[PDB]
Amino acid sequence: CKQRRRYRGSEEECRKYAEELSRRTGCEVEVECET
Repeated sequence: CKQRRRYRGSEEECRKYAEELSRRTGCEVEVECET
């Protein structure tokens, strides 16, 4: 389970979204950061 999402917001918010998702789910998630 290595999935990915495209998220819009601040760089930090994108990084926070990534870390939260990755620790929340026992898997690997990748995020893309748009603004």
